[PDB]
Amino acid sequence: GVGISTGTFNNQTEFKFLENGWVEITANSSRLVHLNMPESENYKRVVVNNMDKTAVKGNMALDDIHVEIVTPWSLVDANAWGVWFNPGDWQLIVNTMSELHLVSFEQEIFNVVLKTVSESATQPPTKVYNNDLTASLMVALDSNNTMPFTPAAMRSETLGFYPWKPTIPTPWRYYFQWDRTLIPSHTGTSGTPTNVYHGTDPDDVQFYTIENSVPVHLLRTGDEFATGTFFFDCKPCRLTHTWQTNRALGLPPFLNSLPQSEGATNFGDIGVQQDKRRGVTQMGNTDYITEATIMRPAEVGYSAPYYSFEASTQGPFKTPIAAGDPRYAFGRQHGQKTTTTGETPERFTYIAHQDTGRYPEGDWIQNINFNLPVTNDNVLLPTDPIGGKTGINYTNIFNTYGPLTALNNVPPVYPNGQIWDKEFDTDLKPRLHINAPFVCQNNCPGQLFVKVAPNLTNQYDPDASANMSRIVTYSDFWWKGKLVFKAKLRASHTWNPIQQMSINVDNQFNYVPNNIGAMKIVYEKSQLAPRKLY
Amino acid sequence: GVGISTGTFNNQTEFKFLENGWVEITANSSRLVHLNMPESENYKRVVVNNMDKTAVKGNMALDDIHVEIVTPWSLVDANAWGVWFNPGDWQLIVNTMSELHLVSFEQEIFNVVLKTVSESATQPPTKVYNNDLTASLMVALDSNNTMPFTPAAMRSETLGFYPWKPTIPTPWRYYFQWDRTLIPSHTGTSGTPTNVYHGTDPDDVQFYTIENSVPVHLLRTGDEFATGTFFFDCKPCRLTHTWQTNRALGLPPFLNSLPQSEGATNFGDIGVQQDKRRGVTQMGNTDYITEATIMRPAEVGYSAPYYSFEASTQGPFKTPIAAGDPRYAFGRQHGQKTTTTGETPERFTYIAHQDTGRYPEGDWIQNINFNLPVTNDNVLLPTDPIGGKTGINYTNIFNTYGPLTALNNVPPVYPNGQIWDKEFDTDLKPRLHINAPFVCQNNCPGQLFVKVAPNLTNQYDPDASANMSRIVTYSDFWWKGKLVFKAKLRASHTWNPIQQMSINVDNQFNYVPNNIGAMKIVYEKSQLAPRKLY
Amino acid sequence: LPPFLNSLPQSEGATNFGDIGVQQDKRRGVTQMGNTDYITEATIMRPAE
Amino acid sequence: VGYSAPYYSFEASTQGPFKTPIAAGDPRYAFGRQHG
Amino acid sequence: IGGKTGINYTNIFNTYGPLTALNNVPPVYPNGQIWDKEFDTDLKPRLHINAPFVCQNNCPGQLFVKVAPNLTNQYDPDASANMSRIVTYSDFWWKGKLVF
Amino acid sequence: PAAMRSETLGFYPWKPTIPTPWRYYFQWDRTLIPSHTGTSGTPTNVYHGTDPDDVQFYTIENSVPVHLLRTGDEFATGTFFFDCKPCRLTHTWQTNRALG
Amino acid sequence: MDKTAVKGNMALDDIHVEIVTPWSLVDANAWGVWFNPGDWQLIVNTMSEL
Repeated sequence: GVGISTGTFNNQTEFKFLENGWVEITANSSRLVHLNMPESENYKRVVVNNMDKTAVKGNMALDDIHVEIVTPWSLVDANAWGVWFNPGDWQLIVNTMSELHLVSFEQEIFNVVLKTVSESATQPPTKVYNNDLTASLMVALDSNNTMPFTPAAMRSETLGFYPWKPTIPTPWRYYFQWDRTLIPSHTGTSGTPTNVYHGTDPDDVQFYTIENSVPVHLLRTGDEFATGTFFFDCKPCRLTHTWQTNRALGLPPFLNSLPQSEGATNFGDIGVQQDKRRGVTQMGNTDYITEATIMRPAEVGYSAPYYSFEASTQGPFKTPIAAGDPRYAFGRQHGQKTTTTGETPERFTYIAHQDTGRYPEGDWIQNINFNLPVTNDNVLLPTDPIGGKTGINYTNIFNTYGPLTALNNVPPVYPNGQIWDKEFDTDLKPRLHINAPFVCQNNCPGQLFVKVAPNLTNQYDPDASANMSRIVTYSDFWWKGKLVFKAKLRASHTWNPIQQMSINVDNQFNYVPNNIGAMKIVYEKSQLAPRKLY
Repeated sequence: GVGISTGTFNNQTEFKFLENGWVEITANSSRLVHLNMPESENYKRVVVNNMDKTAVKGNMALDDIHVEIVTPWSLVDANAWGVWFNPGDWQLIVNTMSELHLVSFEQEIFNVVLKTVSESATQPPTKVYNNDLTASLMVALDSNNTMPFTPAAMRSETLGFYPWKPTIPTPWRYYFQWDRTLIPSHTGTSGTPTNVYHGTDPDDVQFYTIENSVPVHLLRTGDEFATGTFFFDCKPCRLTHTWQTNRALGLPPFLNSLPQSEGATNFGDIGVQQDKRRGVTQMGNTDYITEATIMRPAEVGYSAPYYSFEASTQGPFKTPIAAGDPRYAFGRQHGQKTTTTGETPERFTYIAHQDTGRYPEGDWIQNINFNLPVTNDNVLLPTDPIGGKTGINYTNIFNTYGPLTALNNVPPVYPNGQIWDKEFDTDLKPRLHINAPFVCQNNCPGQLFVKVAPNLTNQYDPDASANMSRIVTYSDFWWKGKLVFKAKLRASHTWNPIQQMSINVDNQFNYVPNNIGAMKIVYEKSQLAPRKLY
Repeated sequence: LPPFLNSLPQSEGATNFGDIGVQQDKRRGVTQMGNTDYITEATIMRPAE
Repeated sequence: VGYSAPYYSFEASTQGPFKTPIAAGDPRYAFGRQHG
Repeated sequence: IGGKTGINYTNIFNTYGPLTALNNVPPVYPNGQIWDKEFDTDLKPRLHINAPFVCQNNCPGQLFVKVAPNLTNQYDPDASANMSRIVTYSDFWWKGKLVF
Repeated sequence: PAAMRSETLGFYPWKPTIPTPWRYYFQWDRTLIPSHTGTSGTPTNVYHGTDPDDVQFYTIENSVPVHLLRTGDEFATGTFFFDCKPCRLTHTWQTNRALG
Repeated sequence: MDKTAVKGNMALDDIHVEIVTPWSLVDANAWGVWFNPGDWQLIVNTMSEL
């Protein structure tokens, strides 16, 4: 079946309007993947140590020591908005829909090709490329999710973001258990602190192998491989933002005095002594009913320790937060001006709100007796130092998460954000994930692994440390996916128009190529349109 | 039926999504109309003369002389976008739809009320208002369009634009035939030019009366009046704009030389001698194939005489144009800051494009022999004077309308634009109307006329020039309409996002009221989204 | 729709004209002359020609 | 039968000048080798 | 006109109107175009100067060809470089049928 | 249409031909003011740039399904039926001076 | 511009912008692609409308 294609190229996205403001978005995405022979046909357990870095009292956060099992397989990840939608599409989705539902997903590998490089060592010397018509491309689709979940979006290693630009899969590797101790220290810290990699705990050792836990298919040119259709089990993602804070929840105080002429200084006036007002308060002490005192239903948002690093058996790690900022570093293949030189990533900090965010500088604590103006001794301000440290206040320690905490889930981040994420297999689970807006609880699509089957030479001896020598082979194959969403059309509820993504005299050139054909994909806001929270 | 309401107030707009990217927009609009007794119960033929103004050699365009028949009836006009949609709605329609179809229209008059004012001439003196429970409000709906078509949008005299602000109908009046001569003159013109109103031509006299050609209903409080549903016969209005001009129609010339490094000065190069190129030209003379010479299918847009005033039996009038600018003057009730003082209208010049527009300064004409660089004697430029006038060039006279003229229809102008317009009853008709995007050819909704029936006093004598004296009466009544459109949802066809109406840190306050409750409705662009013309 | 006359005649007479009663540049209505604020019977916008 | 139009008239719009097209009676065809 | 020695009213002149009769473009063998797509404007040209046949609503779709990228063993998406590919080219037969 | 730049398929059955590189216009602003040999001072001639509102970057990959044909493969279009008026192969000669 | 910069060389204006695609177009829209001289004679000589 050499002279016959086994698939079709399709990179169109279709919006099929169903019944009652609900539409069905079908994002088709296909690409040409380039894959090289494994640098090593073996599984390696590799340790990464960098104490020297962390050895510098004050450089703890720069800790990279970990252990990973390097597999001879590559992973074809497409989990990132940039892989399915282009700027124009994102505008549409983001501007006219009000919520998105992730529905199904399927992939296929067609028109497989395997070539061979001959080093025609003549003069220059030359180099030749030929077709190995009988060579095979190994494919494995871990449907039962046996293998560790390794989303490539976290290291900006997904498939390209341009339909017309060949891409490639990423070398697959996963974490291996290890013990490590690193004790905090600042510039002044005396003597060498404790910084040591202890090793591996036998009881947590898990050496995974694809061969052993997943059936492998060998695809020759004539062959093709197709995944079935997976249907997710995720909650709907919203494309609306709330803005209210406890200070804007409920019936505003009745103004007994209203302005009588336009004017920035023409304010209205409640017109009632702060301690002779009616209403509800949760302060059994005072008779003071103020906008900061009046009782609200619950609390929109919470406060958490900032730049807090906790430690467990593998080392320190930043205490994650649900507030509002992700920082995305990437490049060339996923945005970053294509013609850009050097090897410095491009990046952005997607800022998302005032929906649950906090201004620490505005926080403060007072003595139960109240008694204002409050005395310095009865107030702990975000200015008074903790532990004697000049740069540490109670807020860095503070946590106001509790039974009344209201909160929203992560918004979509085009085009660098991950789309769906697998849930933790713990008995109690995170009320949300910080990395993706969609989390398949029970079932998530299985990972797809590719690998160029070993093209041996006439000389091969299993019983020899040597290192099998094989014909230089590589494979190019097309990949095609289909991600289906279900979305609801938004409606206008206010008299005033609203936030909409548009092209300006300023963005204009972030959506077109240049005289050299350089390109780039700029990030974009996703939940632009207020929604009444209460 | 005095103590019982006869209608419901509804000012909601509903979008009902049907099948296949088509939605049904139902704009409901109801309002409280205030109506006063006729200043005169009679029909008057009134002449308006202002020669003194036009008598000033050079002030011809300021000619207002006309004759009109003043009727004792008021007209309830709702034909203007501002009456049916608010800013938020217009954004939705304009941003997500790709074409609009005017479908049906119906009105109703309910909860009629008639009051009487008593001048309690005590001290101040006082004033009293009472209910005339047996008084009637006269209503007439000219279904057969017997009466002259007088759209109130042309003089900014529609119903209000705010649901919560009582409005009023406009005194109805229509043109009466008259003869008038006014001869052009400029400041220097010598002797008094000819400026005279000749009178009326018996053969064109048409004195229209509602009583005589329309059935009138008398509505007392308990009564209510409802129009049936009219279905228009109009072409679809587009919500997309084209941008191509003959210079951008077709296969661009093949560049034999392309840039090799980014750079504003790194241009591509056709790479072929202008007279040794292949292609098609409509210039049988030259061998010059240039972007301004190469042959295009037809012509996008045309050129017409500018600030041309033509004259017919009623006087001078500006020669109308289909190009791209309307100027809208209005106020208080239809936009203009509500609290604004004085009596100076608010206004704007809706600029709409580069779709068919022309830059006269760029036009020029040359001798058939061609022969360039062209000699002054073989070129008439938009600079060389015509008729000796320093400020007149051939372009002011010029007209390039013909068999190849491509062209689009008027876009919607929110909120001051008229919605539909009646077609001329001439054997040959305008390929379009400059005042509205929708033109019912055969059938247009009939005009609705209101009038407070005469509340006579005990003293009334028909046979006396006097002037019937009647009890001071006035009526308030609610009006409610329903305009239905059918629209298609737009799709993304380019890789780049597109123009979208949005709220900025700049418009923000054009969509909210002030501390005094002042309000205003700012105009907005309607066909924002390119469409491939060819 | 003819312009609304704010002043109407009060006695028969060939010279008893009505009067729009509004400054030519402070009137409301539609014009196709993006320059001026002059809305005159020769300036006001008409459907077609 | 027929009409008269401005000759060697170039009009201008947002992309530049362009010859005012005509319906009269002449097209000029430049080509080569592969098409004659 | 305008003082120009080489400009007369005719160069300005236009006598197109309600009584203008006129015919469409004739076929030009063998260099003329056959059919042309109509402008998507609300008002359209009474004719096209480039072809005698104009499909109003529907015109045949354009056919685009392109040699798929024949990569070499060395290819790196994340590099400004400029993908290097094996020099490839294609020959193929085309066959059409136009019916009048 | 490639006929406007004489870039169609060959005209001889027995002579291999080739397709043309596809390219299309992109919106741009440009001013050029008329002038004749005598015109004084440098006239206005400038390319202003691109208007964001008329930007349309088209991609085949993104808006058309692509087929990959290997030797053994073949591709066929269906039959399109035009909607055009008849073209005449007759000429009229009368002018107002010969009517009636 | 240099070309058009020559007062009197306006018609020789070529400035434009184009998007160069990596695709080629197979155009057959031209009489010469479908009929040869002999055929054109026949059509043109004996038919009255096409």
